Amino acid sequence: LVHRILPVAASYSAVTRFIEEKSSFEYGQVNHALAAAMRTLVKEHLILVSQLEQLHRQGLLSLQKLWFYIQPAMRTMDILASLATSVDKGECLGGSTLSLLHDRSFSYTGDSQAQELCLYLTKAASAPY
Amino acid sequence: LRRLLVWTYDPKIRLKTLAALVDHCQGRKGGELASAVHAYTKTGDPYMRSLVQHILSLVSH
Amino acid sequence: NLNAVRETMDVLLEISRILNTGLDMETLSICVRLCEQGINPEALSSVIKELRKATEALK
Amino acid sequence: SITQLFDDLCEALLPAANRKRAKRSLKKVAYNALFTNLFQLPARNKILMLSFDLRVGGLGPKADRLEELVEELEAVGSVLDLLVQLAGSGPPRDYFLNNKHVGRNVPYSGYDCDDLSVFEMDVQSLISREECLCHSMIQETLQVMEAAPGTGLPTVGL
Repeated sequence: LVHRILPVAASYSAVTRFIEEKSSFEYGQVNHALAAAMRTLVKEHLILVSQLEQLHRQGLLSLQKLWFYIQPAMRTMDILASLATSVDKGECLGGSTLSLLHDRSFSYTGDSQAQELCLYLTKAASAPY
Repeated sequence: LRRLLVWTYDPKIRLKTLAALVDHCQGRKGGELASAVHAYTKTGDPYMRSLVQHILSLVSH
Repeated sequence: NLNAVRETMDVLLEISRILNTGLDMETLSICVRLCEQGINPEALSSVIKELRKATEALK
Repeated sequence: SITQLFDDLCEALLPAANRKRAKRSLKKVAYNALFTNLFQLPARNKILMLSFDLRVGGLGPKADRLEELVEELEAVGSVLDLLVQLAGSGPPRDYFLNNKHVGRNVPYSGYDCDDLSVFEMDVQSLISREECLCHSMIQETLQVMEAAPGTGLPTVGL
């Protein structure tokens, strides 16, 4: 059961390493706004973790409630941990990123959970362009 | 009550279509995954014509 | 006259601020151009408030 | 046209962040309220009537400035006629009053203790405002730190 819950931390590891490094001027002016709308989502991640801890203090958390809670956090954070390790691997500067995010916003058009999320990411990455 | 017999009774009946759907579509792809989902919608029961009518409502789009 | 109607536009701003009207600079320019046609302003006072209500209806 | 300026009124008062169907409905709202009044004293006198309530509530130089500007704007008549109808529904040291240390031949009145006490209230309103900000910054975030998880985020809807 722990290895069902571990994919959340594994899909958190390959998110902050983009935000906390891959945003600077050398990387172009496009890794900026990608780390400027991926940061709000990681803020949301830490919000959720704190709200869980408050219930844990009152004796109101076990593995099963955690297991129910993290299905929103591995159907959404996994989308990010998939996009981030393909934009980062291979030089995606300018239009090549925006083609990869017109390829991975066409990868979800039949799910409808992840499609809005990819549109949100590229609607922030399209702004400097 | 009755050591979770009655409490999981109602899910077992619904699982007896979801397992049928995964067994049935095994080895089918493409536009036959609009045929196989439409075929299971017609049963004669509303309990499984409001469940595969939702799976079908997703495959329509 | 083009000298005078920039200065009167600037003095017109202060009495719209201290009378506590909803207007800022942009809406003041829209309203001064709208009154220039010849519309009665007591009528404009209602459409501006109805826009500001139905704007909040969305959010 | 004049009915086109009413679209620009809808453009300023609603910014963009849908956003192509709301503006036509607001354009309808702009048209539908204009003609109900049309089916069914000077201008500066009302300015004096509104300067009076200012002076009733204290705050002298503001009334002295409001009367100063209409006096030189008469030394555009229809646009101040809109401002008196839009009044009160929008968004809103000195050492020569109770400091007699500066000036040239300062007025002799003995001393002060009855406006110097309302010279601390001039700061007390600021001290009471800048604590209400920190009451409204701790509240908006304790509304996030304490809740059942994910009822302020739509992430449970994903």
